[PDB]
Amino acid sequence: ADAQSFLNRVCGVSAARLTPCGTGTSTDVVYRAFDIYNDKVAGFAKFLKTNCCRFQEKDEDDNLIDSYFVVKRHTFSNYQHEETIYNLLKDCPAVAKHDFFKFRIDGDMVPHISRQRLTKYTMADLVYALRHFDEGNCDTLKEILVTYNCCDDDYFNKKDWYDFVENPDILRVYANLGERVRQALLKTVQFCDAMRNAGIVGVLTLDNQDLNGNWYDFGDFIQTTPGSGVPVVDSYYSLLMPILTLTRALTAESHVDTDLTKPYIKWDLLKYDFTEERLKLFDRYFKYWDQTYHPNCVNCLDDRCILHCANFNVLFSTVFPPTSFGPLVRKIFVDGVPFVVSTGYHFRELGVVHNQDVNLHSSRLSFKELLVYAADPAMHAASGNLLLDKRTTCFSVAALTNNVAFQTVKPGNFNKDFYDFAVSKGFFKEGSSVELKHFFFAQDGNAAISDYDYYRYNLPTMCDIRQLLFVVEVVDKYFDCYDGGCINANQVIVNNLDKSAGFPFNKWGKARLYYDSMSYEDQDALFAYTKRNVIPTITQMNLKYAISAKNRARTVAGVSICSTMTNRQFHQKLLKSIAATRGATVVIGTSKFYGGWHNMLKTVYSDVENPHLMGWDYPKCDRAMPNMLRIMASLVLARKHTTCCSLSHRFYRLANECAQVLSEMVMCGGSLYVKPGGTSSGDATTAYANSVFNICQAVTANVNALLSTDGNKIADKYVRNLQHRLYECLYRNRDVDTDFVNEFYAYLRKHFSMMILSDDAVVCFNSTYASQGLVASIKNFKSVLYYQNNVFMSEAKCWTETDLTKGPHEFCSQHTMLVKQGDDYVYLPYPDPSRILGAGCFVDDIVKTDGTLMIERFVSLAIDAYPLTKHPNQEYADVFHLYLQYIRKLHDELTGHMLDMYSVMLTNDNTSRYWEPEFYEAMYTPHT
Amino acid sequence: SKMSDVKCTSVVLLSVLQQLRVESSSKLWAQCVQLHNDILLAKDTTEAFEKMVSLLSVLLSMQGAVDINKLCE
Amino acid sequence: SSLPSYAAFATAQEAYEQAVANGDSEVVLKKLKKSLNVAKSEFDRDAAMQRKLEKMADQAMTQMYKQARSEDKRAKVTSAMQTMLFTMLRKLDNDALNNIINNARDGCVPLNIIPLTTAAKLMVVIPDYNTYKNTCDGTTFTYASALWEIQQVVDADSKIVQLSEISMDNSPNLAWPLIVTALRAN
Amino acid sequence: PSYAAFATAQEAYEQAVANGDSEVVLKKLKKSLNVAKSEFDRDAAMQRKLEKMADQAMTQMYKQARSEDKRAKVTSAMQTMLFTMLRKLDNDALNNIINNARDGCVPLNIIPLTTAAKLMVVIPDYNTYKNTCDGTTFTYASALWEIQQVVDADSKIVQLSEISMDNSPNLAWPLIVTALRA
RNA sequence: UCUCCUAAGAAGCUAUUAAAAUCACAU
RNA sequence: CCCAAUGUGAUUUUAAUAGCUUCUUAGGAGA
Ligand SMILES: [Mg+2]
Ligand SMILES: [Zn+2]
Ligand SMILES: [Zn+2]
Repeated sequence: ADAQSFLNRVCGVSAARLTPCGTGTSTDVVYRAFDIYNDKVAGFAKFLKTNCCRFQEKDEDDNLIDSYFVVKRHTFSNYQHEETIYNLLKDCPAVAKHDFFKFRIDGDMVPHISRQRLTKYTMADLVYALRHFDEGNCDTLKEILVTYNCCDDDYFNKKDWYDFVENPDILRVYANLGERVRQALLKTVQFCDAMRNAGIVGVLTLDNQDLNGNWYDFGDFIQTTPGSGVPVVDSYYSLLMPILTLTRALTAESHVDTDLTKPYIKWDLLKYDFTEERLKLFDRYFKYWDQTYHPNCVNCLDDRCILHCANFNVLFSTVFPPTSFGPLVRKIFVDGVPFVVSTGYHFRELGVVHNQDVNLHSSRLSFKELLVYAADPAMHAASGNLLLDKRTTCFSVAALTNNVAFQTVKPGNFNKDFYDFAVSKGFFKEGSSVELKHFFFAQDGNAAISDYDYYRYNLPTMCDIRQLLFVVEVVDKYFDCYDGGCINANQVIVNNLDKSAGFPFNKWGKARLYYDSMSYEDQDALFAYTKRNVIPTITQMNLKYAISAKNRARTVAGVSICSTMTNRQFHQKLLKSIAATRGATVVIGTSKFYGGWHNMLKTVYSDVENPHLMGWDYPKCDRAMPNMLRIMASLVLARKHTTCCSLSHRFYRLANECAQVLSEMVMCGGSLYVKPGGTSSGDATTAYANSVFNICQAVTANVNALLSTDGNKIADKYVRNLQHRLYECLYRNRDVDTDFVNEFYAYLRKHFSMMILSDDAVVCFNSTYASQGLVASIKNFKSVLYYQNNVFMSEAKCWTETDLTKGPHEFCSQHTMLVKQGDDYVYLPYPDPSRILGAGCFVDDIVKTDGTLMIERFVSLAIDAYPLTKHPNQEYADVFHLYLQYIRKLHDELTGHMLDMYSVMLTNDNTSRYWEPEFYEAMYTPHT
Repeated sequence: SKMSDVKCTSVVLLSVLQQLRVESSSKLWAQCVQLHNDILLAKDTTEAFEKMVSLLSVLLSMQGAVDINKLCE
Repeated sequence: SSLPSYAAFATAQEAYEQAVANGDSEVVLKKLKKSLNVAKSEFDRDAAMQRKLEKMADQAMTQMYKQARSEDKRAKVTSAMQTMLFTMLRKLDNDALNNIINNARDGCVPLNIIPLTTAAKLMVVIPDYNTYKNTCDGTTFTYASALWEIQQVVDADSKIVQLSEISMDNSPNLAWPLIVTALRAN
Repeated sequence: PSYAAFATAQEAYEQAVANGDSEVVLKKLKKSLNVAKSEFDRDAAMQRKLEKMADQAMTQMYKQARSEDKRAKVTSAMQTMLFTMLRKLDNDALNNIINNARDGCVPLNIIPLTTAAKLMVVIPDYNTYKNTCDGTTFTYASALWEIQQVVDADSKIVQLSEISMDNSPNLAWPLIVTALRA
């Protein structure tokens, strides 16, 4: 009975046709995402909501629609306050319509409010569903995509319908949410204008706005003088930021009158300086953000201002035309003849930069100026032909020759005498546990450009900046161990000078020629020029010819000598300090021999309580890495330069690393293309920058794990306080809190103990905390890679171990075993048997197929095979004894052929130690 | 051992085709590479011996490239 | 030892052992030990020259072996690979690989890559009626341990030949070698 | 002169050893021989040291001489390249875009679009050929282009009559089309 | 005079360190 | 033809250092 008179009052004055969403007079109960900060709790988590009874409209032909009336009950003082604040914002088009009334329940009067025509879900549900992704629990994301016509309900019956790599059509489905997000950004700026001109003060959060962009919940706000209101917006814009590029929200800013039904803007072809458009875009959408934005990063105050301003530039640089970015060139005179040379750069992140040492007239060029003008792409691209290459989606600049080059890869040579020997010892039998799986795979002429097209996985990614600016200060605590700074050309060490100098310099010699031809005062004067000027450079892509388990091609980046020569002199003092340290998180430089593997594993186990082990994978890692995380890695390495470089010298160093190894021109098949982002593996800092990125993604997972936990369920009063402080430092302090960056680093280093080497990691972690959600786990790595790396990480490529007496399942492609050695037990590494057998059977040169020329090639493979002798599978333990019996055969045949050829034997019989175990056992015992 | 002997014979057979300058026909090398790379990834010998009959038929179709009556001794 | 100083060294230590065994005065033992010490030092100097000459010859002998035998591996590479392939194809002993190799000795060579899918096209040269008699049966051709159905036959002048024309008695009238076009049957 | 003193002292001792002479004078002769031999060993050790250092000096001078020869050889190669590329720039088309700009400065990517006389199109399949190059003239980069040649992936010349839906399985894709600015 | 020793010169052996070259392995 | 960055092991050669051994010269002490 009584539900009907209540339902008719909830309809009220409005034209509506409501059906109840639950029981007639009691509240509904729903599970929803909230941005919360309070005396008791803080975080961004799912909570139960219990206050509200809900009704839904039918249309005027008896069918249900996406429009809900939400009704809730109050204390009378709170009802008076929310009515008082509503009557000030009442005129604003960004505010949801409210009705305030008194009605009877259980025989007594209660004050109610009704909110009209809300969507089922809020902006916080969209932001939580995409930032905390899991493919077995997608029901809110599926219901949002179907409700707003992004796809049919049949779309989710595909295999891998979400994998950015296996189903790139998902980017079209997410881009259909784009203008629904852009209209919510515009209504936020209208609501902030209304709060200011009404004199209202209050924090605004994603859960108080619906998916039509209308605002409600004015009960938290307070009054001030009518000219002087203040909306507070740090958590709102920062949690939303990564959704703005994923849904391509500003895609409408590229049309006449920003109307998707009108044509594109035809930009002036010669224009490169978009500074006034960047400032006009910031005031449309981010008007109340309250921190200074610099369109060009040459004006920034420190590294934290560079990361703040570069994060807005990755969003706005999607509106402007692709031909606008890259080197800026000018016409100059050498002995009266006109050159065309680079005199600046326009970056997607850093804005416009101009060179300080431009001279318009010169009489002669020194050796240093001939290197700068021969490295610069300006003369090569201006004299080459136009190119329209339909084999790729990457932007193609020019063809340097009249013919296209197609490069093949050939098969490996077969060492038949070793295979005939192995088969005589009973290897390669049918049903054997050891078999050939590693081969040399041939490639046709399409392979070089087919592998280059994978740079298509690099997509412009905007970060949560309030999170990234805390993570960069905890990531830097892993690098307090080391010294660093600049050095003179007298002090630089080069590992091998008989290696390529890159394009065009490989026409005239290997790296030895350029180090011999320039004196140390030509070398130091090239380095000191880069602290004032940007040198853009060309990079070759080269195919590898080497043994593998997989049939797809591999390429490496041949960076130019002007880049490598000046990057060694900036970074090498730090990189030599990382490789000399022992017992730290980054294990670059530690050997596996002489007890070094056992010393590494007992260092991660540390003082961890309830320990498990895990390890993970990064899909498409070098291709998919965001420009914002590769910039951050270079700023963290550059923090050592406080004594020897000014702020201006450290900016022009950063612009040179961007212009040479991040966004750059790639020489592939004899033609120039623009690389969109990601690591160029062959960059002088390759393994060390990957280790900073690997720590950053592992620190990010632990922030997201602790802040998305329900803070009322945490039993330990220390971790409730840690979670509260973490939210304040992340989203409400605007400067670094050194005592908390030390407290979070000390918590993390006890409960989540890492070992890291480029793109490979192991972690030993407290399983009782990880299963409560107080530290990261493999489910928290799926979610971070989905919104921050644009790849789906399948749990089938991860691993975990429960018993530490078995060690990690893999690190550096090697397995671990616990074995007795002397009076006590130690961990030894062992390879895959198929790997060591494949390297004996197949070789990359014909002369390697005579064993009498190559006996020490088999000694080296036996040093890696030795730990197999201690394995419980006898078919693995036989692989070492095969190599020792072959080394004996080869020395008997060498001795026979030498005596047949010269009638005289060798006096050096000392080869006799290489076919006995004592030489190989000594490689794995401590005390050297 | 016939699965290992087929995979090793495929490495020698493409090495004979590469020395006869089959790379000088883009249309034909792209088929020999696919037959080779499939025989190495195979797990049934009946698939591998069918792909070996197609791959060897390239060498036998090149009349005068090998003195087959002298190689059969 | 061939070293001449060895002889001296040996006779010097023999005289030193003789003097102490005879119980001679210690000043005589010192004089004999001193002549032994120089004879030993000259024997060790001759042995140091032997140690350097033996290494110098063995290094040059090792480098000449590596130099000459690397060149032999690199020059014969085409003849070695073809001899290796046609040795390995015997050990597999597969009936389809044997059948195409035995046909290619006689000149019964394919013009295409041999296809694997059903109803795919194959073309093969037939040298003479002696090969046709073994290979063909009515509407069918047998090759690579598979049955093929003939869809046309063509002579050396590119004229079509009907299957009723190819018989031993009529065979000298045809322009050999023929091309047979056939289709995979299963 | 230390060798001459050593040799004459050897003969002066040896003539007394021959007849036996007397230890009184044989000890004096032995001391003269060993003193002269010690000074001869000092001079002979320093001479042998200086003969080892003479090779180190001359080989370092040959390393310096070859390093200047190679610096000179690469410097004229870098000049020969730069002063060859400078001849390919058609200054009539290049001056028109550089004079129109605000600061005398332009993006690099628009130079080949707006100044290049010649285009190459690389095409993976017949559907892409029909979309980009059908007939004998086509428009790209807001300009008109006329086809001068087509070649296949083997660098064999292809005639425009051979490129059809029926014949497309017989060609070696990708095709490269070369065109001149109209 | 002999013996011992302290220093220097020369020869013989050994250990260790440094550099170069080559082969092998990992990210 | 092209052939990256970073780290590790093995092998060979050369140089240096330290110690040991022998001879010689010089001085001192002792008997
Ligand atoms: Mg791993
Ligand atoms: Zn700034
Ligand atoms: Zn510095």
